[PDB]
Amino acid sequence: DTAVLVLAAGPGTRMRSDTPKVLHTLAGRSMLSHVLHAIAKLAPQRLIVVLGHDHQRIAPLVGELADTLGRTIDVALQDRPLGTGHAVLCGLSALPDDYAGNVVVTSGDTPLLDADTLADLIATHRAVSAAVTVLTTTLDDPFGYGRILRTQDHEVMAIVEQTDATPSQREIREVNAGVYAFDIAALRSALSRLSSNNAQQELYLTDVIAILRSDGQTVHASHVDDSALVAGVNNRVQLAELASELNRRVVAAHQLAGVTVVDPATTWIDVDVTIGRDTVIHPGTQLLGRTQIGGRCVVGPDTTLTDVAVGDGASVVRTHGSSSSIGDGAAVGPFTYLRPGTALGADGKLGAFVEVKNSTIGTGTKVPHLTYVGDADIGEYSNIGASSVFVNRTTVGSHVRTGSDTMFVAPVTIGDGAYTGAGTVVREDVPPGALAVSAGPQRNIENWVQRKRPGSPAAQAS
Amino acid sequence: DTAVLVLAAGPGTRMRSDTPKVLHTLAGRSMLSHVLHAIAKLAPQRLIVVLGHDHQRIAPLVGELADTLGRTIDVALQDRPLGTGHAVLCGLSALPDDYAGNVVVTSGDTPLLDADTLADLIATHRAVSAAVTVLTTTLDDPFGYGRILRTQDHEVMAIVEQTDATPSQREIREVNAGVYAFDIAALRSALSRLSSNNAQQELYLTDVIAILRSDGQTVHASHVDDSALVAGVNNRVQLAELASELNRRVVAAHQLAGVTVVDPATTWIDVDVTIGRDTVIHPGTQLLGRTQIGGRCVVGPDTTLTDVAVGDGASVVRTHGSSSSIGDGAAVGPFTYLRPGTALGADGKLGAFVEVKNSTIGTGTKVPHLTYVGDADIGEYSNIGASSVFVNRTTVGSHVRTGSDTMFVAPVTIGDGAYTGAGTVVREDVPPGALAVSAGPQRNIENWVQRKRPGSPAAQAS
Amino acid sequence: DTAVLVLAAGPGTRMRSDTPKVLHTLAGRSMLSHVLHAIAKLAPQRLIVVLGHDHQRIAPLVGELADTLGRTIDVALQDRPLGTGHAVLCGLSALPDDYAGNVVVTSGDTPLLDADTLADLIATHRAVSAAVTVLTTTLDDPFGYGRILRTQDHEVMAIVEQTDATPSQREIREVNAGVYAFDIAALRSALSRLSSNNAQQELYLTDVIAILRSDGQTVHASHVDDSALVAGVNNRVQLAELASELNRRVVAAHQLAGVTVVDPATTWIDVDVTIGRDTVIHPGTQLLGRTQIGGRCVVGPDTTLTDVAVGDGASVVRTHGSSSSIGDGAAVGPFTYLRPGTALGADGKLGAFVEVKNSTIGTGTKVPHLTYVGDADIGEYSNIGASSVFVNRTTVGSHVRTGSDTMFVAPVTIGDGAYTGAGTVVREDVPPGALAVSAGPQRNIENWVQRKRPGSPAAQAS
Ligand SMILES: CC(=O)N[C@H]1[C@@H](OP(=O)(O)OP(=O)(O)OC[C@H]2O[C@@H](n3ccc(=O)[nH]c3=O)[C@H](O)[C@@H]2O)O[C@H](CO)[C@@H](O)[C@@H]1O
Ligand SMILES: CC(=O)N[C@H]1[C@@H](OP(=O)(O)OP(=O)(O)OC[C@H]2O[C@@H](n3ccc(=O)[nH]c3=O)[C@H](O)[C@@H]2O)O[C@H](CO)[C@@H](O)[C@@H]1O
Ligand SMILES: CC(=O)N[C@H]1[C@@H](OP(=O)(O)OP(=O)(O)OC[C@H]2O[C@@H](n3ccc(=O)[nH]c3=O)[C@H](O)[C@@H]2O)O[C@H](CO)[C@@H](O)[C@@H]1O
Ligand SMILES: [Co+2]
Ligand SMILES: [Co+2]
Ligand SMILES: [Co+2]
Ligand SMILES: [Co+2]
Ligand SMILES: [Mg+2]
Ligand SMILES: [Mg+2]
Ligand SMILES: [Mg+2]
Ligand SMILES: [Mg+2]
Repeated sequence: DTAVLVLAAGPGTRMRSDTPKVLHTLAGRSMLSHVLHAIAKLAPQRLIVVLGHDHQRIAPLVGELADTLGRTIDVALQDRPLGTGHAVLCGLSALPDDYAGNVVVTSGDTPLLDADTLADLIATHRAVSAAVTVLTTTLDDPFGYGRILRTQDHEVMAIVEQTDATPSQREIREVNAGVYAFDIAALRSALSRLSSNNAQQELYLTDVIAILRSDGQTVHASHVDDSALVAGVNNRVQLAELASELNRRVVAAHQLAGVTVVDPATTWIDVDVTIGRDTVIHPGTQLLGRTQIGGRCVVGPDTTLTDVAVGDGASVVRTHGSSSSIGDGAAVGPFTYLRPGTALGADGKLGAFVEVKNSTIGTGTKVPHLTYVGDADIGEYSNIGASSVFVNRTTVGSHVRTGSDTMFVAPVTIGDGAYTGAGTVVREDVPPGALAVSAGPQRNIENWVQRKRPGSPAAQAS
Repeated sequence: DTAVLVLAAGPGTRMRSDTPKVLHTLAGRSMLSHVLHAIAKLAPQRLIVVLGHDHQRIAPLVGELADTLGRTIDVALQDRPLGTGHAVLCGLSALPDDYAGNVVVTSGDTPLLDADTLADLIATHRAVSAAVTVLTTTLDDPFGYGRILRTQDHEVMAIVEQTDATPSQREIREVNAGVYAFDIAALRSALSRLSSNNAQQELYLTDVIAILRSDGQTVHASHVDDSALVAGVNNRVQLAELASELNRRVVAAHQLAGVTVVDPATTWIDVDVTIGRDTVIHPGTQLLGRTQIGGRCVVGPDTTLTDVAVGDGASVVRTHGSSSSIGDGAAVGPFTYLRPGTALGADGKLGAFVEVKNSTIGTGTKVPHLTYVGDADIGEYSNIGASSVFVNRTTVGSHVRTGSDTMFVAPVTIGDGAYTGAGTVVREDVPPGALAVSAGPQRNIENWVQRKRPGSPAAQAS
Repeated sequence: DTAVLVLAAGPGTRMRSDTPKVLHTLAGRSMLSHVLHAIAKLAPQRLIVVLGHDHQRIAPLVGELADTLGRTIDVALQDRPLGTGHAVLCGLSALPDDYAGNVVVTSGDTPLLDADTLADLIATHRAVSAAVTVLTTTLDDPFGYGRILRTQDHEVMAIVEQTDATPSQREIREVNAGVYAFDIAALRSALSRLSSNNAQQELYLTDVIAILRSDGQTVHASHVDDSALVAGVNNRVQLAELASELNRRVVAAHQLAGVTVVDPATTWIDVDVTIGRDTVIHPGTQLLGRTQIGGRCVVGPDTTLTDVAVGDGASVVRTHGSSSSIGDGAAVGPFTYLRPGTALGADGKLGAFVEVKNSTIGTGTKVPHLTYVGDADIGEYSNIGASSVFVNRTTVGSHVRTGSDTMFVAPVTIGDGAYTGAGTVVREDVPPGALAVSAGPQRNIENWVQRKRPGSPAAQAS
C-alpha cells in the first residue's frame, strides 16, 4: 500500500518563463506528464499532485492525464511556496488521518525517473525497515543539488542544500535525487519539527533526514548508478541537456530494433513515434508527436514530421509535414510542404516545391513540380503538370494528364482520362477524355530585338 | 609471405537487418569494402574472405572489389556458422596443405582497421617469434568484447567472451581486437583441439590462445592505443558511433589541409570526396560519393551533394544535388534541386525553387526563380524569367531573355538573342532576335468589386 | 599604468589559408576583433598591435576597430617573423624609452581571453611584485603548447616548446597560455639576452622565463582553471573546436535568460544577436550578425538569419534571410527566401516557396505560395495569389486580392480593393475596385484523347 506525492507547486522562477516549469516539454511530453506516466505504471493506490499559483492551468491537464491513464489522480493545493517540506505537508492532507501506507515523494522536475527505479526504492525501503530511504547519485557537476553528508562509518547524517553548503561541502559529488520513501508517522513527525532558519528561509524537505537521525530512526541512502534517471531540471540549460540524453536513449532503442540512424546527434524522435525495420534516417531529422514510419523507408535529411503516417518502402526527403498520411512506396521531397489532412496514396509522388493541404491524392498519382494543391481530391495514375495551382473543392479523376501552368478554379470536376493544355485556366467541368484549353496562339514578332533594344547584348541576333 | 583471412560468414542477427552485416555502410563504403581496401594496401600474397549464408550476394561485390584493387581475392565458404574458430578452418582450406607463411585473421566488422596497424602486427609477430600475436586495446566500455586475462607476471593466459565471463571478469577493460597473427602449424594444431562447450555452444577462435599457452608456445598481446582503429560493429548503435568517429577524422584531415568546417559535428564527408583550399563548409552538410569541391567555394548550410563536381569560387547553398557539375564562380541555391546530368557553366546561376534535370546551361546564364528545367540545352549569357517550365529536348541560344511565366513545349528552338513576353506558351521555333508572345491584352472591369463582392473589406474601393 | 601588446605578426602557415590567421572568424568576429574587444574593456593606457607581412590588410581593420571602441590603438611593424620574443621587441618600440608601466603581452590567436582574466593577471602581478607573471592552464591534450617546468619545490623554472621538448617533457599537461605580465626593465633586459639556438631557430618569448630566473627575479605562474579562456588557435581544427565552445557559452546565457534552445549542439548564435523571453529555437538554426528576435517567437528548424529584425510572437520556419525585418505576429516559412531590404508588416505572411527582395509588405498582407516579390510595395490586408511574379517598382494597395498566376509587369499601380483574375498579365494600372483580366476563355475539345492518344491509359475515357 503506497501513496505517491509529486511536488509541482514551486514557482519555477529559474526557467525565466511565463509557462509553468512543469509544462515545459521534452520528446513530446511535459515534464509533469513524464512523471505521472512513470508513476501510473507503478500503480500506487493513491497518487497526489501538489499544485500552487499556477493551479488553474495545471489541474486540467492532470485531469486529462488521469483519464488517459485510467486512474484517479488527486490534486492538493499549496497556497504559498513555503518550501518542499511545506509542500509535502500539503500533499498529506489529501490522505486520510489514519493512512498507514508508505509515502513516496518525488519532484515534478525529475522527468526521466521510471517505474523500475521507483519500485526498487519501495522494495529497499520495506526490506531494510527504514523510516526514510532517499535516492542518491554521484555526478561530475553537483551544482545546485543537495549534498549527501555521511559519518565516518558511511552513515547518512544529513542533506545540505547548495545555498547552505560550506565551500568544502559543495565539493561533495554524491547528491540528493529528491526521491524518497518514508514511514508515514515518522514523516508526519519530522515535518512538524521543521524550521525555516536557513539561507533561503524555506521549510526544506531535506531537513527531515537529520531530524529522523536525531530520533535514532533508520536512514538509508539508495545509490542510483544511472545518474540521468534522477537528474532534475531547474533551468533551460538542464532541460535541453536531459532532452538530449533522453533522445539518445530513444534513438538507441530504435537502432537496436533495426533502424539505421546515420546521425543520432541530429535526430530527434518523440517518445510515441514508431519506426519499421531497415528504415534509414538521414541527419537533421525530427520525428514528432504520433508519427509512424513503416519498414524500408528512407527518411531523407532535413525532414520534420509531426503526426504523419508513412507506409512501408516510402521515401520522405527534405519535407516539412503534419497530420498527413503517405502510402507504401510513395516518394515525397525534396523541398515539400504537407499541411494537415494530406493523404497521398501508395506509389504517389509529391515533388520539389510542392505544397499540399487537406487534399486526397490517389494511388500512383504524381504532383512533381512547383505546385499548390488545396482542398482537392485526385484519382489514381494521374499526372499534374508543373507550376499549377488548385485555387480553393475540385475533383480530378484517374489517368488524367494536366498541362503545365494550369489553374483549377474551384469548384470544378475533371473527368477520367481528360487532358489540359499548357497554360489553361480551368473554370468549367471537363468531360472524361476531353482536352481543355484557353491559351491564345504563339505570334513571333520578327526583329523586335533590333528595334526595341538596339545595342544590347541580345542584338547578337546579327 | 602472408595470407590474410577476413571472417565475414556470421549471420549478423544483432543488426536486425535483411541487409547482410558486412554490407552496411559508413562514409561511402560497406564495412567489407573498408576492410578489403586496408588489406589490399598491405598487399599480402593471399587474401581470403570467408562467406556464409549470404554468399550469393556478397561474393559478387568481392569480385568487383578485386578488379578495382587489381589483385585476386579468394572466397571460402562456411556452410553453417559454427563459430569464429570454425570460420578460420574454412578459410585455411583455400590455402595449400603445405602453406608455410604466417596467417593473419581479422573480422569483417572491424571497419577502421588500417594497413599500418596490420603491418605493425606482422612485424611484432616476426620480431618476438610468436606462435600467436593478438591485437588488444582498452576501453571505458568493454561490453560484448572478449576480455584479456593476464597472469600475475603480465602474461596473456586466455581470452574470455562476454557471455562466458565471471561478473569480476567483465570488469576487465583490456579487450580483444579480434585481429591476430599466427604461425600456421601452431594454428592448424590449436583449431583441431577446439571444443564448443561454452555459453553459446560455438567453436571460438579466441580459445586458441589458452590452447597454445598449454603447449608452452609464445603468446603476445600487442596493445593498440587508438582504440577506434580496432573497434567492432555488432549492432546499429556501434555502427553509427564508428561512423561518427570516422567522420571526425575525415573532417580533420580536410581542416588541416585548408578547409574551414564551421561545424564538424554536422558535416558528413565521404572517404573519396576532395575539397579545395579556403573553401568554407556551413553546418548541416553532407558531401557524398565522389563529390569534388574546388578552392574558395562556399558550401552553404543544409546542402547534400552526391557525385557533384563544383569548380573554384562557386557558391552552393541549401541545395540537394547528384550527378551534376557546377562551374567556376557559379551560384546555386538557396532551395535548389539538381537531378542527374545537370551541367551548369561557369558564372551560371540556379536560384531559389529551381529544379534542373538532364540539362546543360551555358556560361553566365541565369535561371533564378521558381522554375523547372528538364531535358533542355541553354546557351551563354541568357536569362530565364521566373515561374517558367521546360515541358519535356529544347534548345535555347545565347543572350536570350525569356519572360516570366513562359512554358517551353518540347521540342522547340529559341534563337540567339530572342525574347519571350511574360505569360507565353512557346510551341514553335523562335527566330534569333524575334519576340514571341501569346497572352491576350489586359481588360479592366470597373467597379467589379462593388458589384460582385458587396460589403467585403475590398469595397474600401470607396 | 599598463601597456598591452597583441602579437599578430606571425605567418599563420598552419591555417593553410590565403586569409590572414587573425582574420578568421568565430561567432561573428575575427579572432583579432575578439582580442581587441576584450582589451578595450580593460582600457589600458596604451594598446599596441604588432603586424607583419599582411600589415596592409590588417592595419585598416584595426583602425576601424579603434573608432568603434573609441580609443587609439597603435600599430608596430615586425618586418620578418623572427619569433615571439622578437615580436615583443617590435611592440616595445612604439612605447617611449622612459615608459615605466607594466607590459602585458598576449597573442592574436587566443580569442576567448576576457577582460576579467586580464585584470586578475595584472592584480596578481602587482600583488606578488613579480618581474614576470605567466598565465598557465592544464589540459588533457597539451600538444603544440609550451610546457611549464617546475622545480621540486613547485617553482616555475622555464617553459619548453613542443618542438623542443623531451618525450618525457611533452607528457607535461600544465601549459603556457602565452599571456604574460612583465616589469618593463626586467623585460627589456631579458629580450636582449635571447638567442635563437633552438629547434625552430626563432627568438622565443618563452625563453625570458628561464632568463629572469637566472637573475633571481620573481617568476609567478597564475593558473587559469577555465582552460578555454586561454586556448590558442593554430589550425582550423583548433578554430572550429573553440568556435564550438564559444557557441555553447552563448547558447547557455540565452537559455539562462529565458530562451528555449531545443538543440544547442546545432544552434549557432553570433555574439551580438539578441533574443526575447520565451522564444523557442528549433534545431539546425544559425542566428548571425546583428539579428534580433523578440519574445515568444518560434524560430523553426533549418533557418539561417543574418541581420534580421523579428518582432514579438512571430514564426520563422525553414527560412534563409538577411537584412530584412519581420513584424510582430508575422508568419514566415517553411521554404522561404528573404533577400536584403525585405520589410514584412505585423501579421503578414510569407509562405512556402516564396522569395522576397527589396520590397515592403504591409500589416496583415499575405503572400503564401510559390511567388516572387521584387522591388515592390504592397499595402495592408492584401492577398497575393499563388504562383505569381513581380517582374522588376510596382505599387499594390490595401485590401487587394490578386488571382493565381498573375504577372505584375513593373511599373504598374494596383488600386485599393482591386482584384486580378487567375492567369492575368498586368501591364497597366488597375483602378481601385476594378477587376483586371487577360486570359482567354476555356474551350473543351471533346474526345481529343480517343483521337490523339489512342490505346493510352487515358483512353479510360471509355
Ligand atoms: C530543499 C530541497 O527539497 N532541495 C532538493 C531539491 O532542490 P531544488 O533546488 O531542485 O528544489 P525545487 O525548487 O526544484 O523544488 C523541488 C520540487 O518541489 C516543488 N516545490 C518547491 C517548493 C515549494 O514550496 N513547493 C513545491 O511544490 C517544485 O515545484 C519542484 O518540483 O531538488 C534537488 C534534486 O532535484 C535536491 O538535490 C535538493 O536537495
Ligand atoms: C569468439 C570470438 O571470436 N569473439 C570475438 C569477436 O566477438 P563478436 O561477438 O564480435 O563475434 P562476431 O559474431 O561478430 O564474429 C566475428 C567475425 O567473424 C565472422 N563469423 C562469425 C561466426 C561464424 O561462424 N563465422 C564467421 O565467419 C563474423 O561475420 C564476424 O565478422 O570479435 C570481438 C572484437 O570485435 C572480440 O573481442 C571477441 O573476442
Ligand atoms: C615561443 C612561444 O611564444 N610559444 C608559445 C606560443 O606557441 P605558438 O606555437 O602558438 O606560437 P605562434 O606562432 O602562434 O605565435 C604566437 C603569436 O605571436 C605572433 N607572432 C609569432 C611569431 C613572430 O615572429 N611574430 C609574431 O607576431 C603570432 O601571430 C601569434 O599570434 O603560444 C602558445 C599558447 O597559445 C604557447 O603555449 C607557446 O609557449
Ligand atoms: Co529542482
Ligand atoms: Co563483431
Ligand atoms: Co500562366
Ligand atoms: Co598560436
Ligand atoms: Mg527556489
Ligand atoms: Mg553471435
Ligand atoms: Mg504560371
Ligand atoms: Mg610557427
